[PDB]
Amino acid sequence: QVDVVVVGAGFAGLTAARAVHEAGRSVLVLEARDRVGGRTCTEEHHGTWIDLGGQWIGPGQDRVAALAAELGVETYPQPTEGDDVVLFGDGEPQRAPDVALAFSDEELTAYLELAGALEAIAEKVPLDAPWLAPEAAAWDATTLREWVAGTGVPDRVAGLFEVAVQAVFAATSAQLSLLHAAHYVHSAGGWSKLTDTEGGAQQDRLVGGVQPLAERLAARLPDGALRLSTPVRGLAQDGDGVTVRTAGGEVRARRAIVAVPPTLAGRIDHDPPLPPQRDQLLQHMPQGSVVKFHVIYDEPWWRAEGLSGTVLCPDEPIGVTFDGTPPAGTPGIVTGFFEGPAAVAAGARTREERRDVVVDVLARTLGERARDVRDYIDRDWSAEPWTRGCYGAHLPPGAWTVYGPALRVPVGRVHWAGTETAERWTGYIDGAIESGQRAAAEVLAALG
Amino acid sequence: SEQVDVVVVGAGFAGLTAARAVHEAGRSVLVLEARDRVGGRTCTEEHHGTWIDLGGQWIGPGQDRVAALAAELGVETYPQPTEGDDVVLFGDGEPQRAPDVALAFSDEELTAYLELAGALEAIAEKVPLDAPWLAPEAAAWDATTLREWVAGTGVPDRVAGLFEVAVQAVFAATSAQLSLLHAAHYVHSAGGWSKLTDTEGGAQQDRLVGGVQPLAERLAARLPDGALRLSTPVRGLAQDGDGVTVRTAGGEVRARRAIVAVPPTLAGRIDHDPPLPPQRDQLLQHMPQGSVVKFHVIYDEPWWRAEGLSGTVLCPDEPIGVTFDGTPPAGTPGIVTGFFEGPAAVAAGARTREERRDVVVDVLARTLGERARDVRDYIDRDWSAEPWTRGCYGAHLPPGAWTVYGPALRVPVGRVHWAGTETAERWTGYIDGAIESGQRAAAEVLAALG
Ligand SMILES: *Cc1cc2c(cc1C)nc1c(=O)[nH]c(=O)nc-1n2C[C@H](O)[C@H](O)[C@H](O)COP(=O)(O)OP(=O)(O)OC[C@H]1O[C@@H](n2cnc3c(N)ncnc32)[C@H](O)[C@@H]1O
Ligand SMILES: *Cc1cc2c(cc1C)nc1c(=O)[nH]c(=O)nc-1n2C[C@H](O)[C@H](O)[C@H](O)COP(=O)(O)OP(=O)(O)OC[C@H]1O[C@@H](n2cnc3c(N)ncnc32)[C@H](O)[C@@H]1O
Ligand SMILES: [Mg+2]
Ligand SMILES: [Mg+2]
Ligand SMILES: [Mg+2]
Repeated sequence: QVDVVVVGAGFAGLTAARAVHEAGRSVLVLEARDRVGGRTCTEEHHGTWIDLGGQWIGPGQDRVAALAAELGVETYPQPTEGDDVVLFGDGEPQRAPDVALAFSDEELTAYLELAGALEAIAEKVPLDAPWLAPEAAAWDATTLREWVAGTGVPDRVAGLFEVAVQAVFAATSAQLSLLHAAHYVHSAGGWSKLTDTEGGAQQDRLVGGVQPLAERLAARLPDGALRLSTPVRGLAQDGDGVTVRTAGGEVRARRAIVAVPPTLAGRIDHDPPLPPQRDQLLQHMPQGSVVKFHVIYDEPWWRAEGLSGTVLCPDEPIGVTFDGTPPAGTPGIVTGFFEGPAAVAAGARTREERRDVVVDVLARTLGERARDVRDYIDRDWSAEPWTRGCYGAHLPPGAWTVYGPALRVPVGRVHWAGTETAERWTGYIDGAIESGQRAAAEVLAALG
Repeated sequence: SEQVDVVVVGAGFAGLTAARAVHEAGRSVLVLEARDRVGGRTCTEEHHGTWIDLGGQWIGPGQDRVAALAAELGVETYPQPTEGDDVVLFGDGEPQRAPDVALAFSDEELTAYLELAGALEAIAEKVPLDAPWLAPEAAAWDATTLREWVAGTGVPDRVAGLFEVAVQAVFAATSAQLSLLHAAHYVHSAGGWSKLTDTEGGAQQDRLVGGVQPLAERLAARLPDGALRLSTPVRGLAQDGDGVTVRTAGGEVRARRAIVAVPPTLAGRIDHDPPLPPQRDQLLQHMPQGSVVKFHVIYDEPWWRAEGLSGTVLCPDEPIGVTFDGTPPAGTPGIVTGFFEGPAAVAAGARTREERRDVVVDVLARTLGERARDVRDYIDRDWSAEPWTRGCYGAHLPPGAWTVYGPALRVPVGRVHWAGTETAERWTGYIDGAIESGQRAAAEVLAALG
């Protein structure tokens, strides 16, 4: 009987396991995949790292910053310089030193007042208990889209905001409760923290990619602690401990930490069954929809034309793009996303069809050289059986107030981690690390 | 390990309807059922010398499949009691008695209610029953909650309040949780707002003598010996070019095709190899089941009848929104049937049976009167706590789900086909729709074998 079994070797499960180990307790980590990292995933292509999952860290994300400094992983900055390209409907593409400058003064004022009003709501939502916001009932009964419509902003401001909503949540403003969106904004420290490159969540990348950071963290566990390719099928508990059922047999432990996405946590055969509020909470925490891609060129040819590699095209299937080129300055990479409904349409299509859509948008925005592609690499996170959607879960109207209170509460000897249980930077790597520290501290107090 | 033409997962009305159709067409069939019984979301226990329907209980006009099955298998109906005054208790003031609930409203309020139901029916008729995502305004209707749509109409507070009671009693969810497209499809599927909410002439018109689980048991008895396997949950469903391998705790069954006939949330928990396509997996994440605790309060006699009361109370501002006289034809024991719905169901499910009893008796004491404290017994079921349902009455879809994920609802995944009330075109969410879905999935499987 080990002291603690951890289900999942993402940043949450690995953080919890390392904290249990460092306190002197025995720990086993059971991971479904043949690798650690979960929603972070890095492959070597064209002599560099391709981050197919989470890739960016930014100011305010102190837990991931500290971990990367501890384990010796250096950062490099997201490129910021050169003209962004903005494309509206059937128009001609517009080059601007920033996205902002493609909108009128009145439009920019309406956008900043809309963001400001969402921040003023956010600041009233308690990070540990969104259901205890003074206006929780009203805010939980309203979609973000209904709230945006009630502000009277112009069409183009609503469309620009919607690009930002889809880029952050991997879901439309109609899918999200206003209470969910407000908690998320509060959790990150503001709308600028979510949407900015410099000063925001997209500021910095990790040299070598993110999955090798998770690997360095797993290398702090003793040999024998990690079991890969070992999906957890069942989790039983009684007065004396827990029993974990796998295809290849059973593990006995005193306590468990389940650190997987909510929809996957619900699919485990729990004995006794989870209490009904927690089962229905997981039914009400759907994962987002995102296809992430990297278009590979021999060189970042856009930079010589004075372009950043960032395109903003509210009427196209892809959202914002980014220059994904490593510090070596080759190969050239354009990074971007299909989000929400576009991700679901694109996921039903082949890699080749997705390639063709992306290359066509870039050809009409960055220029005709976009057609001279070396390679196109993508990942539909909704098709990953051990994730079933990126970036993370969202909550539709009525879920946070009625089912939300069951989010973190241990069920007997079973404790919960994962980015979706974080108070700060929920949905991000930094939040996953928070959640593992919290679950470890709970289990260590319970064993003692 | 055993080999058969068709394996059916689940012995609700959908799985049993399918299994019987496959059997009668001359194919070999196994039915694997997780529980030690058939019936699923229909469940009947014997208490106080009568039947207690803990699950589905009513059938009404326009439900032709369940009416035909009951007649075929010799199950008689009895009418839901209609007579006596209903009691309406609004957020303010004393309880009002009226020969019908509508008489509790002002003329302005009744007009507003009927115009709101009529405007919803007009939208509902434009929603194709086979493909709600092909409605001409699907994108707009799928982006709006039913609550937002109601707010836009400008009806008075008491009208929104009563409409909310009906919404929660029909969907086991609040108007905020539901897309307008979902609600509208459901209304079209039933044949209108009256069909959903009426007793006489609607879905609550009739009961089955003996209760509903005996009907499911008579349907299971139409299968050959050895076809039904109770207490056999399905854990895994592996498929290849030639068949499907069904994994249970103790073994495996090999079939040519499978019909999975379980609630959407439980279908998604089965270990599929290859994994389900992403649109389908994400649709199941967007099909949460409702939240209801159903109760029967037992009295020696239906005492409210001697006071000229129907035993129906309507309370927009109480944890119990609606009740019915549940008394069997013999006239004893007296029964008051009712529901905790939505947020009230989740709050009540966290408390004990005795605590839920004391909430119900408090509402009934203030509406039916003092004799409501003279309880012989109290029987209830939290359908959210049932591991093989995880919420009644059925799934609903939040905003954005029908147009983006919805097209994957019925489409087979190789040799795995889908049944259940949630896949029905007509009377979706009812026993009638469970039966439709079983006939459809059997016809599909029989056409694809040859
Ligand atoms: C997918 C993605 C995520 C992402 C993003 C872009 C995409 C396409 N961009 C990000 C970014 O640039 N910066 C950032 O900070 N975050 C970004 N995100 C989100 C981020 O990747 C996630 O928040 C974070 O990685 C989540 O970590 P957590 O540890 O909470 O969850 P996980 O990585 O999903 O790990 C769960 C592990 O459990 C395994 N699994 C699942 N089920 C089982 C069972 N039954 N048995 C055993 N193991 C199981 C998974 O395989 C996984 O390893
Ligand atoms: C619960 C409920 C339902 C209900 C209602 C009141 C309540 C509290 N009132 C209704 C009414 O008065 N009239 C009516 O027509 N319907 C009413 N409803 C809804 C109705 O009960 C359902 O629509 C209908 O019964 C649904 O039937 P279906 O056949 O589609 O589904 P099921 O009954 O849930 O059966 C599924 C079976 O599958 C088994 N199961 C689940 N998972 C597994 C696995 N993994 N392996 C094997 N078997 C599985 C279940 O145990 C169940 O038997
Ligand atoms: Mg810039
Ligand atoms: Mg009447
Ligand atoms: Mg019609």
